[PDB]
This record gives sequence, C-alpha cells and structure tokens, in this order.
Amino acid sequence: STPITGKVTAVIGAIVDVHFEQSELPAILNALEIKTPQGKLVLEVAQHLGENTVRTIAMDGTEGLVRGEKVLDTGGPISVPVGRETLGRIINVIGEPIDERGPIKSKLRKPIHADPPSFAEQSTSAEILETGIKVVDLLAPYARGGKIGLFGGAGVGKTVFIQELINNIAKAHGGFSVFTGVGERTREGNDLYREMKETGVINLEGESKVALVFGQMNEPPGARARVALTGLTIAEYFRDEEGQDVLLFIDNIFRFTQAGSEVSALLGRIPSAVGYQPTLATDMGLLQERITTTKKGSVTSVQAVYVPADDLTDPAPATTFAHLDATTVLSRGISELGIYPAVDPLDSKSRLLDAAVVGQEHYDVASKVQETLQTYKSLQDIIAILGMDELSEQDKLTVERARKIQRFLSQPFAVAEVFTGIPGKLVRLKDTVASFKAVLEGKYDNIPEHAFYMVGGIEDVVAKAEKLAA
Amino acid sequence: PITGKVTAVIGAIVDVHFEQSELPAILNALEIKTPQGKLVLEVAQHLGENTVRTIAMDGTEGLVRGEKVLDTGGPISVPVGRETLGRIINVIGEPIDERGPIKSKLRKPIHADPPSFAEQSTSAEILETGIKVVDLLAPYARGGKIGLFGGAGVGKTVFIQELINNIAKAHGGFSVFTGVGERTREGNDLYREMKETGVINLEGESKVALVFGQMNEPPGARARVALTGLTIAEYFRDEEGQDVLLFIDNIFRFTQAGSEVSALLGRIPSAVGYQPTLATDMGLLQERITTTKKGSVTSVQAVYVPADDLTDPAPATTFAHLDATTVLSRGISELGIYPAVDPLDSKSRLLDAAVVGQEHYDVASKVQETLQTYKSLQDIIAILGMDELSEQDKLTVERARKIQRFLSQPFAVAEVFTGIPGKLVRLKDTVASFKAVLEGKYDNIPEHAFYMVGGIEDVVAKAEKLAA
Amino acid sequence: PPPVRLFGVEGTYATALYQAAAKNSSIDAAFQSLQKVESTVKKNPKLGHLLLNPALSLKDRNSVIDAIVETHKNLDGYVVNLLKVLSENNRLGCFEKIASDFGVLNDAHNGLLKGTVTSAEPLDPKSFKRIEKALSASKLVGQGKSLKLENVVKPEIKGGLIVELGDKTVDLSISTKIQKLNKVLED
Amino acid sequence: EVSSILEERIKGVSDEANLNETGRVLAVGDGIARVFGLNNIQAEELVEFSSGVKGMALNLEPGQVGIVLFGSDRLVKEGELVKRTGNIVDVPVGPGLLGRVVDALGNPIDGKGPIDAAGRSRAQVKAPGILPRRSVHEPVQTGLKAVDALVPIGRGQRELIIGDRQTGKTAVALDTILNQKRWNNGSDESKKLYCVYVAVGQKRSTVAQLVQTLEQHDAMKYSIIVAATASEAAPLQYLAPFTAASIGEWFRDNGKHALIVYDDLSKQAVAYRQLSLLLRRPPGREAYPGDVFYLHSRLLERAAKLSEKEGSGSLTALPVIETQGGDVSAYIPTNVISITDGQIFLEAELFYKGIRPAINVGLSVSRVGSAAQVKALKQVAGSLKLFLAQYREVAAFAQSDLDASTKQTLVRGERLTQLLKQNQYSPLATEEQVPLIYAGVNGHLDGIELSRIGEFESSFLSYLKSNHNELLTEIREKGELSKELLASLKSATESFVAT
Amino acid sequence: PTNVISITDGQIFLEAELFYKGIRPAINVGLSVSRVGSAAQVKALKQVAGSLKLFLAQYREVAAFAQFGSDLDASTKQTLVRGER
Amino acid sequence: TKAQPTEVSSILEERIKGVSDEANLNETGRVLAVGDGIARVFGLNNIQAEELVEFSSGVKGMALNLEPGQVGIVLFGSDRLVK
Amino acid sequence: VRYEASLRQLEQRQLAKSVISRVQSELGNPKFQEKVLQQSISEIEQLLSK
Repeated sequence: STPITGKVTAVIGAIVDVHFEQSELPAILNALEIKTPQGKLVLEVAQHLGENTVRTIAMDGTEGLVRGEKVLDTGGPISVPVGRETLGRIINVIGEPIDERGPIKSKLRKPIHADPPSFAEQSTSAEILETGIKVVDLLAPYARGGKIGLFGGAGVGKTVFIQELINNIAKAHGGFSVFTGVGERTREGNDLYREMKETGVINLEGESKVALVFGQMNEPPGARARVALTGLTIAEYFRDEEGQDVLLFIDNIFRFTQAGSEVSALLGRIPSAVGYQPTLATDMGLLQERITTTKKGSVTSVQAVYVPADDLTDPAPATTFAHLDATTVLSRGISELGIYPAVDPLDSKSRLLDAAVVGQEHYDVASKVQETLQTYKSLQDIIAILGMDELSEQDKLTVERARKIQRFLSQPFAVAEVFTGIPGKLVRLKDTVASFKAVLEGKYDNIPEHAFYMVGGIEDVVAKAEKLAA
Repeated sequence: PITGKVTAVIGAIVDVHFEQSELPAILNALEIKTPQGKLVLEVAQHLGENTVRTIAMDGTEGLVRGEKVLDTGGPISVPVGRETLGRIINVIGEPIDERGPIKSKLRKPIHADPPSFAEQSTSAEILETGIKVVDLLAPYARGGKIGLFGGAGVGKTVFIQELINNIAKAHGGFSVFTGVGERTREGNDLYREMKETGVINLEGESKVALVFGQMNEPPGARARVALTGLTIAEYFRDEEGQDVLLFIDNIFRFTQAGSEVSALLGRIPSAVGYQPTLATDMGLLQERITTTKKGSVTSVQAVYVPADDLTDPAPATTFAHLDATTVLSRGISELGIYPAVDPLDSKSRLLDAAVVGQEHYDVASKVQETLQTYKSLQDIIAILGMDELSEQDKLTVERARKIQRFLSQPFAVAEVFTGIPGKLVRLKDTVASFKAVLEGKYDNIPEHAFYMVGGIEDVVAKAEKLAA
Repeated sequence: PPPVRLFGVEGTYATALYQAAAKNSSIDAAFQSLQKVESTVKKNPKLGHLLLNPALSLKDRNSVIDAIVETHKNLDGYVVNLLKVLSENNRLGCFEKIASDFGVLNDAHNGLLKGTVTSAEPLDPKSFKRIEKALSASKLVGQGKSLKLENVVKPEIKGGLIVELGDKTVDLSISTKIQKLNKVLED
Repeated sequence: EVSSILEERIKGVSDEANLNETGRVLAVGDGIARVFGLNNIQAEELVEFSSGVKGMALNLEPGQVGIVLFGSDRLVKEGELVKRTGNIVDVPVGPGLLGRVVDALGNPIDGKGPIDAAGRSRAQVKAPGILPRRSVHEPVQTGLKAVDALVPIGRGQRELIIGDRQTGKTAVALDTILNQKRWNNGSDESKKLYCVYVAVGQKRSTVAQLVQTLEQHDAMKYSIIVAATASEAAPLQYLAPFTAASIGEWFRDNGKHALIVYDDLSKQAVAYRQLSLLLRRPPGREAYPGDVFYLHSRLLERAAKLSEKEGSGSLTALPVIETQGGDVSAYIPTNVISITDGQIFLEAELFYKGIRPAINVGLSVSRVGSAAQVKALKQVAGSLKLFLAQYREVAAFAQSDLDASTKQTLVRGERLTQLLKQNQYSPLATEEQVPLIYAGVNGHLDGIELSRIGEFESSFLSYLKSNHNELLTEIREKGELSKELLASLKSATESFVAT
Repeated sequence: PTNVISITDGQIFLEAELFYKGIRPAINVGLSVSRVGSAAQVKALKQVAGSLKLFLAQYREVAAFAQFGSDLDASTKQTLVRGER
Repeated sequence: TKAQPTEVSSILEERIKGVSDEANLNETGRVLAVGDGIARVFGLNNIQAEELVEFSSGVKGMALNLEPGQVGIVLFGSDRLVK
Repeated sequence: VRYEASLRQLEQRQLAKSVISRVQSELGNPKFQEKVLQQSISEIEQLLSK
C-alpha cells in the first residue's frame, strides 16, 4: 500500500471523492482500502478530478464515513485469489468466502479486470452441446463454447432451467462450472446453495465441479456492477491456466445493466436510452468479448437475462441480443398452458440450426416442425373467428399434430420434482430427431394428446398411451 | 481590416477573439483563411468578452486555434444578375457549375427583411399554367406558396420541369431550383436533365439558375441555401419586375437543418426537436416571398412529411404559409394520366367565387361534385354491377371518365417522356373546356378522344382523328 | 494590454490588473508590493489559513483588507483596489493565483521566459550553462526574451531529466523507457 | 531467446522528440482527458499519449483540449505528457488490402504481416461532386434471383438493407460477395469489385466465423474487412465507416469498381451517442446526437458512380441498418432511408415461415431500377413483378369458396414464391436466373406441382446444361434475348417441363 | 415498479376492472405469480387446488374465443361453465 | 470560482482603475453579451421594472430580469443592429 | 504438454521480475550518476542538433 494517503472530501453516496496529497499521483482503476470497522472499505478509482483529488466508487456501505478519513491506496485493480478451492465456495465481490469455509487457497491472485483475447487468438465453436431438453435440442441446438442466453421472465423457473442444466450438463462434463449471481436474492442463494450441496456438485469435503460467486442485491450498486468482472477472471484462470473448459453460468445480466445504469447516473455521466449507461454498449461488449472459445479453453456461457416487463426490444435486452450466440426466450404463456419448459419455441433460436450443421434429417424435421407450428399459429386466428369447421382435413391434421407436438414439448424435469413432483427425462439427440419425425409422419396420430403430455422420448409417448389404453 | 484569432473549435462552432471595438455584428460573414481558400463562418452570437460564437457554412477540416479571420462585415453577399441565370452556385455564392467565375455585376447580402405592410400588395392575383387540372381544381396563384406533394417517380421532377416550361411560356419569367438535402445522384440527374430539356442550355440560354445544397453540406449551409436563392429571386422581382417561381426541396430538411443549428448553438430544442425559431425563419422566408408593387416571387416548396405525420409541428407550420397544396397521385399516373395530379386532394385556398370568378367557381364545384359522386358511385356500381347504373348515374360515370381522360394532355417537357409533344391550355380556355363538357355539348365525344390532348378545341379534332 | 492571454481562473483579474497597471507603468512596483504583502501574509498563519477559508463575512472581509493595509503602505493603488474587488467578490482563495498570473504577464511583457530542468537529481553548473547555451543556440530561444530555468528535483523521474519551457520539452526520463522495456518483456 | 529478440526491438527505440507542443493531462475521467497545452493542434489531430494511446480532439476549448482516447483508461493516468503527432487522421490506402482483415487503425487483426498500401490518406475527405458523378449504366448481380431482378442493383449505387436483427442479415451481404467471386475472376475491373465489409459492432468471435466462411469460399483475395469489434473502442467505431470509405476511394479514383457494405451503421450511431454524451455534446432525437444525420450523409454520398471524365469508376455501397423491431420510424432509419436510393426490407414472418432469405418485396424498393439491370433479365421479370403483386393481394383471399381466376393466381403465385426461395450461401449466374424466371413467367412450372418445384429447378438447370449450354453461354454473352433466343428457350423449357 | 418486481419473490397483481366485474377484493390472477414460492400452503390445500390453475387458464383462453360471439362447441362450453362457477 | 458580471474585463479594468460610478450604472447601462433577442446589460440601477429602455442600437426593449448588477432586457427588435 | 508450455510463459514473467531486480540495481549503481550524465550530454547534443 503506497504512502498515498487521501482524506475523504465528499460522501454524497457510493461516490466518495478522496483527496490524496500533492506530489503523489494515483491511477485509474486502483483499489483503495480504508480501515474501518467494516474491515477495509474498497474504493475502485474511476476518475481523476486532478489536484490529486479522485472520484472513486465504493463497494461497501458508506454509512458512518468520517469527513477527512484517511484512505490508504493499495493500487491497481482488486486482486482476488484464485485456486482450485475456488471451486466449492461462495465468494463475495472483494474476494472473500461467504460460506466461511476459510479463505480461498491463494495459489495465485489475479485482478478482476482482464482484457478480451485478440481476434487472432479466437478459435471458433463448431461442436454441439446437448441439453437433453428436446425442444431446445431440435429448435435451437446449443453449441459447445457458445454464448447461450436465457432471456426469460421473473425467475419463472429461470433458475429451474439452469438447475436442470447443472444437473445434466454440468455434472456430465468434467470441466469446471462457475455459478455467478449478480444482484440475486439470499433466499434464492440459500436454495441454490442447499440444492447444489444436495446434488453433490458442491462437495464441501472434496472438490466441487462448480464454484460460486454470489453477489446479492443488498450490496451497493458499485459492488453489484463489478462482481461480474471478478467472475470472468476465475473462468479465465480455469480457461487458460487449468486449461479446463468452463460451463459458465451467470445470473442475471439485466441486473448487471441496472447496476451499471445507477453508477452511470451517480458518476454524473448522462445516461442514454431508457436510463441505461452511456457506455452500455461497450461495457456489455467488453464483458461478452472476454467470454469466448479460446484455444486454451472453450468457455460456454449461459447467461440469464431478465426481460423487463417482457419487452426485449428495450435497449438493454436488445443490445445484449446481438452479443449472444444462442438466444432463448422463456415465456409465461407456454408455462401457463402447462407446458414445461416455458420456452417460446419460435423465438428461441440458436445460431447453429444450419442444415448441414445439424444434419439434413434434423434440419428437415425441424423445418417441418417450424412449419407445422407456424401453420397452427396462423390457423389459431382462423379458429378464433371462423372456427375449425371449414379449414381442411389436412389443416385439421396439421393442427392435431400441433396439439400433440405442443404437449410432446411438455417434458418434466427432475428439478421440477420440487415443483410438479414429476421426475424428468433425458432423451438422446438421435432419439429426439426420431421422435419428432414419427409425429410429423403421423405415425403417432392414434396416440392421445395426454399421452404426449408430460413425457420424454418415443418409448414414453407410446408407454403413456398404453397406460391410458389400459 | 477586422481580425481575430480562433480561440475555440468545439465542433464547427468557432469562437473568435477579436481586437476590442472591432467586434462583428450578429449575422455578419467571416472568412477564415485556409488552404481550402476560405471557410465562411457566420457570426451567430456575441459571447461577449471580445468573443463570439459563429456557425459554419464550410466544414472545419483541421484548424489550428488562432487562425486569422477577416470580417466581410455583414451577411454573405451572393452574386446577382441576369448573368447569374443558369449558374450552379454553392452556398458561399461561388461556381460549382465549373464554368468559372460567375458572370455577375453586383452581389447582395443574403439576410434581408420582408417588405413592409405597405409594400405587400393588398389584392391577390392568380397565376396560370398550361395544366388545366391545376388551374381548375387548385388555381395557381401569382405571389403564392403552393406546396408540392408526391415524390419523384411520378415524374415529380418532370412536373417541376413542366412548371419551368410553363413559366417561360406564361411570362417568360425565371426560376431558381433550390435543393436542400439533395442527393448527389439526384443532383447529377437534375443538371443533366435540365441541360437536356434545354431549360438550361449551356451554349444556349439558361433561364433557371441552380442552387444545389447537398446533404454533405454543413447544417448551417443547409439553412442558408434558401435565403441565397431568395436573394436571386428578389433581384428578379425588385430589379427586373419579373415574377419568379422558386422550387425548394424537402422542408423537412429545412427544419432538420434548423434543428441542428439550434442544438449546436445550445438553444433548447422546441417540440419534436425543431428549433425554437423555426416559425420565424419560415416566416422570413415566406414573407420575403410575396407580391410587391414591383413583381412577385411565387414559391413551390416540397414537403417531405416527417413520418407521414401532419400532426408534427413542422408540416403544420408549413401549411400555414401554404395557399395551395398540389397532391400528385401515383395511382393517377398509373391510369396513364399525365398530369399525375390527384384531383380531389389538390386544393387551393384561392378558389373562392370572387377570386377566380363565380362561373369558374361553379364549374370547378361541378367538376368536384362530378368526381366526388363518381368515386362514391363507382364504389357500389363496381360491387353491385355496372348494369345497375341509372341514366343519371352513367351520365356522371361517363362524364367523370371522360373528364379523367380530358385531364391527360402531354406536356412540352414530357414530349420525350410520354413520347407525345406538349399541350398547354390557357386560363380562359380552361374555364371554357369544362363548361362545354359539363353542359354535355361535347359528351358526344369519346373517352380516347379526350385522352392525351389539351383543351376543348383540340379534342374536337382528336375526336375525328380517334374515330378515323 | 495583456502580452499573452492567460485564460481566466481569476487570471482575467490578473489580465485586467495587468493592462491597467501596464498603462500606469507600475507593474514591477505592483508585483513587488503584491509579492511582499503576500509573503508576510503567508507568514501570518491566520491569513495563511482563514484567508483561504471562506469563513469571513462581508464585514469581516472588509476588515481583513483594513488589516492588510496596516501591513504595508502604498505601492500601486490598483492592487489596493484589487483587494477591494477580490474581497467583495469573495475570491481570496484564488488570490495567489492572480499574483502568479500577474507576474507571468509582467515578466512576459518584460520579455523573460521561465523554464525548468526537472530532473531526478540536482545538475551541474556545467549542465546549467550548457543548457542555457543550448537553448539560445537553438531557435527555441531566439532572444528578445530572457531565459530562466529552474532545475527541480523530482525523484519520480527515476533518472535523466526533462527540460520544459515554451511547451517544448525534451524528455529523457528513464522511468518511461523502463516502462516500455517492462511491457515488451511481459509480452 | 524470445526475450533477447524482444529487447532488441525495444533497444532500437531511443529517439528523442523535442515536442513542439506537449500537453499534460489535468484530469482524465470518462476517457475524456483534458489536456493543458497543444496550442498548435489542428482539429482531429492524431495525438500520442505517454501511454502511447492515440486520440482525436473533438473539442478544442481555449484553455484545455478535451482529447478523446482511442485506447483504454486502464493504461491512462493524470499528469501524462500528451505528445502531438500533429497529423490529422489518416489510414493506409492502396492496393494490398485485398484479402486483409484490418482494424480501423489499419493494423491487421488477422496479423497477416504489415499492410501493403501505397499511401496513408485522410479519411475525413469529402464526396465526389455533381459534375464528377455520372449515371449508373452498370448492373451488379448478387447471385440471388429475386434481388437481381425485383430489386436490381448497380455499381456506384447506394441502397439500404434495413431489416430484422442478424436474421441472415449478414447472410444477404455475404451472398453478393460469393457471386462477386465469379465477377472478380472476370477481367474487366468494373467487374472486379474489390469488396469491403465493415463489421461494426460484431464481436471478434462472430467476425472470426465470417472470416472462416470467407476463407472457405476463397473470397479473401479481393475482400477487405475493416473490423471494429465490440471490444474495439467507440471512437474507432465512430471513425470506422469514414476510414473504410478512404480505402474505397483508392479503387474508385483508380477508375475501378468496388462495393462497400457498412454493417451495421446502427451500432455506429450508438458509438457517436456514447461519445457525444461523454463530451457533453448535445443529445438529440432518440438520444442520438443531432448531427448524426450529417455524418451518415457525408459517408453515403462518397459512394457513387463517377463521371467518365473521372475515369469511369465507382464505389458501390449497400449500407445495412438493423431495425430492432422493424422501426423504420426510428430516427436513424428515417434519416438513412431518405439518403439511400433503395431499401431492402426483410420480414420476420417470412423468416419464421422458412423463407430465408426472408426479404419482403413490398417493402423492398430500388429507385434506379432498370438502368442497372441486365436487359435479358428485365424482359423476363417485368411479368414477375406484376404476378407477385397479384399473389400478395390474393394471398389474403386464400381464406373458402373462391373463383377459378383467384385459384389460378394462387397456383401461379405460390409456385413462383417457392421458386424465388434460395438456400443460404448459394449464388447463381445471370444466365441461369433468366431461364428459371422465364419458365415461371410462362407458367410452365406454375403447372408443375408445388412439391415438385425444387426437384424440377435443379433438374432443369442440369437439363439446360445438357441440352444447350450453348444457350446459357449465349444468354451470358449476348445479354439481350433475341426473339429467336426466347423461342429456343421456350422450346427447351417445354421439352424439360414435359419430363 | 420495475425495481421492486425484481426484489420481490412474488407479484400479486390486482385488477381494477375485475373489481368492477365483482371480484371485490379483486385480483389479476394472470399476473399474480410467485417467482420463488410454490409450497408453503396447507398440505391438504396443495392436493385440492392442483388443477385450479389449469381450469382457470383454460377458462381464460376459452372466454376470449367466446367474447367474439362465435359459436362454441360443447367441450369449450364445459370449460366456460366450469370456469364461470 | 464562478462567473460574475464583474468578470468582464472592461468593467473589471474600470473597477481596478478605481472608477465605478457616475450615472453609467444608474440611469444608463452598457450592453454585455447579447444575442437570442435578449441582452445582458451592466448598470441600469435606476431602472424601473418593466421599463422601456432605448438602446444605442436603434432599438428599444423591455427590462425583464433585474438581477444583481445586471439587467436582462428583452429586445423588441432584431439583433442585426445590436452589438 | 499444457504445463510444459505454461512453464515457459511463467519463465517470461519470472524473467520480467528479474528485469525489475536489475532496474533496482541500475538505480543503486552510479550508473544513476554516470548514465544520467550520459543522457544529459546526449540531450545537449540532440538539442544542439535542433
């Protein structure tokens, strides 16, 4: 800690201006520690206002800040510790255990800031992640090293969707995962922590295949903003140095936008459209750019996004929409229809779905599905006024297949045993292609609608028909 | 010589610090010496403390703070003359026709104040065109503002050309085509077309003078192009007596240009962004466009409706100045009817019985009534069947469809474009033509005879030829 | 008139003072008295504290001026009128700012340049003379304006020197070179 | 050692600059260093910091010049000497940027060694004059049958591509480039279009995929990719289309032709917004700066088909604007729509309905049309325009008891629409565009069942190659269909249709 | 409201029109959600109210079709009748 | 610190020169910065509120804002003839 | 293979701190006097070459 001592000059919020003395210059993005009964209050230097008077953003609370309070300068971006005991413990923004499993093993420390790898470095994705969720697999197949994006409602099983992913994909792949919570509830935290202790992904004796960095919304906006950057560096340690692929998970990135929006305003920087940061685009962009499939390690982000008032053309979701490789929308309506998952199939679209890429059969089947659903959707309006009473036998059959497909999508989840109490199903990729193919061919047009409802694979569709048949 | 050193270049808003008591006035024109020749900055504020805030006409492309400035001493003085006819002139009053230094005798300041109440002529006059449709259903006005609607592709440009031709026949007056926010493609086309249609004939005589204001030109210069054009027009009106017809392109881009200048000057943007001085600027422009004792300017303006909203402040403000609106329809041009004018959407405020004649008013009213009834009649005549027509109803339908054909008359300009040499019909003969057809005297004349010919006399001949 | 504008920050005050006292040709005298009263003011700790502080009222500010003219008598009544102006405008915190600026205007009018030979350590008299020579030899000092250079020691420049004057610098700081070296060997 | 060589490079830097103007940062916050000094600075000067960061000087204020850093704040700090490079922004322009991916600065981000270029020229330079511009007599073919006929495109022509977000927005652009491989192979340099793709916004991973696709189709050997990625700074993003245009000027000036695709200018706008708000420059409609219009207009008028005295050359342009909800009313779209000469408007419903390209013909327009259209292709697609117009109207009368006339329209219309569908990344030759459309126009294939259209199409092409690749080559070389060619073509179609 | 919606573990939207419709106290059950919460009610009450949501959701869909005035099949009118009661 | 209407160098030069009275600032003012059809005048201490003032710019204006040491007249007339 | 490559990178960073150690050595040495003097006279020569 350099003998640059500053005395606070203005407590006006999280923004705290410090007055370092003459002949001693700070540097942007430093870390100030202020001795307090709050340990060290950490201030990230974010502007220089000259005359050795900085304007810095607080991480921790500014209550009881004494005017002219000595501020040590620890310099540079805050450096957390990283190791492999990062795995299996919850870690706050300033890099300290929240599960109180003692300090994370500090083999290395790294700064929370890091810079995106160069264009040259990038190695492009071209592999297919499997989710075991049939709708997801057919109509928006995910790709390893991807940038999956879970746009969705108010924790409308947003968490549940992720829980299923962790249950299937995370456990399955040997690589690490990092579960990062930006401004999320301690109720949710306790459930997730407990749940992932239960699923054993978190092993509190022995290594965990997940790490946690839970930043919660009671924390001041500054801490909420810069929790993400910390998480990225942990992934980088895994990605680069451990070499291991990271199935990253972050929650919720609208909260990342909101946190940033607040400190834009507080920094005095005029906020752009719908009150977002003036630097909204570039801040999102830097975050997104850091996350990529690198030769050292392929990073597969799954990023929760909360669509404020279910409007995704609001600039913050819409801007993020570009950066995401494999967008997914989880809608209330489909949930309400009783279809789990709540995914809106038309709107959920992954970049890879190209004909050769997913294979001609998969593509052709999916094209037929898309048409079947789109036809059904067109016919819903017709049914609305005209009724289904003068629209073709063929149209009726297409509609019948669509109702069946609609409830074929209804597939339970193991992590909605908590909810529904119905154990989930994992259906092989080949099997899903086959099962959709059969339906379209009309092979299963003698199978009851409810014998597609809340079932898995082809065997199950037939089996629940047999159950009803009996 | 007044001099000052540039002491800021925040954007194209350049603060110049002048030696004391040698502080320009607002609306003066400054020329800042540059390897670009000069950059003309116009003093739009006195910021006091021997500094100003100025706007640019010629963009700032590297400027070392402190460059010497020379003050012309007042609003830019643009060349004027009867020698400035057929010269393409950029905003700073300099040739872009590349026919070298503009042939001119005098130059005159671009800012000028509208003629007095006394110098406004107390009585309105009616201008005439060969276009019958215009002279009947939206009578052309001598002095007036007639705001054009309907984009190029209906032959908007050809309509504009037609007007130049008509002005030459009608008076032998002049015109100035001012293009604000003009695409460089469109500018090329227009110059070539004007040369081709001989309204500009470089070797020959060139009546219309061109002022082209491209979108690449600074917003300040977009605002000032119109005022330059007006000065040229006023030289014609005031110092040659001659009536003028002044085309303006998008008045959205006039507004937009003004909006930018407000924002740059820091002035609070009024509703829908537009400058708080929007109305007054239009007012100056359209009160300098008026009928003086000497002559009268007349202005055709082009209104690129913003978002097709007529509820936006700028279109409403424009409509206040407008006396007539000419509403070209592409449906009408698609009926092969050139003129492409939408007859029932073309309206003028001069159409009153006293103004245009009681007979003419009644004839016009009848043509409007005929057409109005025809459209409505065709609605249910088409649906119910054409054999549901009464004798009266088919008289109206027949009359209308014959009139619709009678409206189509080739234009001299559209000699090339239709392939048929022009037809112009004078105002007295316009009234006469509709009277006879209305009185069904010439309702023994068929639809195709009426098609693509001028006045009543012409279609007596054409009826015989059509049959032959 | 100002021989070179110093853009505001009560340097508009310095300018005004300068042109007024330049036309009364009492700029050296003004500067000397201003420096002299400022020196003893600085060496008074209540006007090396509360003069800075905006504690003083209207009435208390007026009474501070009265005490100041006890501290010295005469020498440019335009700088005594300046005291009134500054007290009334309540800017006494930027008083020395004006003084420095007035000095710059004064010695610029006289034709004297200031400069510095910021270095990591004190430099030879040989170095001083050589630099004085060098600058006069170079067109940078063309003469008609004097040359003054103040060598200052800043250990921040870890070695080498940077000469600065007229916005003309020659910078041989080793610290910067070390930085670039470090950067390429962290590539 | 790797260390010794790296030091050897550093060792060769020891030149001292007696900096005529030096400045020192007073305060740097928000990437807006406010520097004291720099009195001799020319506007938009390139300035080099102590950090080595480069900047431009948008605000020249009297006491301080508020430089905008092209770099990042992480390596910038207060008090820093700010050397004045003293040269307003310039970028290398020249021949050897073909098949090269460069960032805005002109540094290769593909890192395929130093750029080969003939000069570094300023990028704030203006657009060709009215007299220096003459009509577009040249068509250009994208290899997409509908685009080339319905919305025929020319050279030195600017036409918008306004459409739904990344729904093969990039795909439409790439398709042109692939057909330009054919034309590039073609010797005439009006047919050697040296394409420039300006990836604005688009992240390095996304552009890496583009790069890979381009390398796969060997398109790099005339392509230039000016790349301003998401990580790349907003000043770089702001000046990126201006910079790109300058590269284009070298080709245009050389009398050659080229095509510059600005994708997407919407993200350029956001960068200008970011800059303006941070420079306290006045915000404007939709919180975009007021003179954002002034920028776009300058850029888009540089593109143009020059006069024949100006060496008959051009810079074709096809700007891409991404409409987030199809909001053409949005301030940046409205402005661009006026400036551009044409629009292509892709519709989401069509995308969903598997029509990919999802182009909606109604809201697609070309305002130069047949001036830049192949004569052969004009002949056999006037009918097509009219037919499709009827099909659109009678598509909504597809909903019970319907006249035979209506049904004929539906049969012809559905089949035509299906015929104009094209699988992504399949370009075509004009000599094969003309036959297929001719058949559809003559309703030969409108007779053929909808399901059988696709198989017929490919078969027809092979059949045409077998029967008369003389006809195809003749169509290609003559470019104008003689009555005899239309006869012969009809015969071939009839013969094929019968099988 | 946006900020609060995120914080809270449920939203209990109430609808004024439905107050007037006669559900007073009113509720807007389409927007009444519990983001987290899903069990914390009586065990007995969990068993019974299982398809109450489904019935109502179906009632909502059916009612929309019904409001046009179009003729309704008996299956829809089972839903409509069940929902109304 | 902050802008003041006594920052204007000519006003300031007189004050330093020990000149600050003599009806210059009572029954007359001298115009400062001007444009936007409003003028900021120094003096006019004997001005009435909503007075008519006649400028030596051939224009008359109605005093609107009586501010400490400055008055912001509103110019009933064009700024062309005002400096 | 991965840690083998990593050790090479780690070595470059190790050698970076060894350069830093050598920086302190230079600044300890009367290279601090003599090479600063060398810079002084070099700057004089450079400034004379202006």
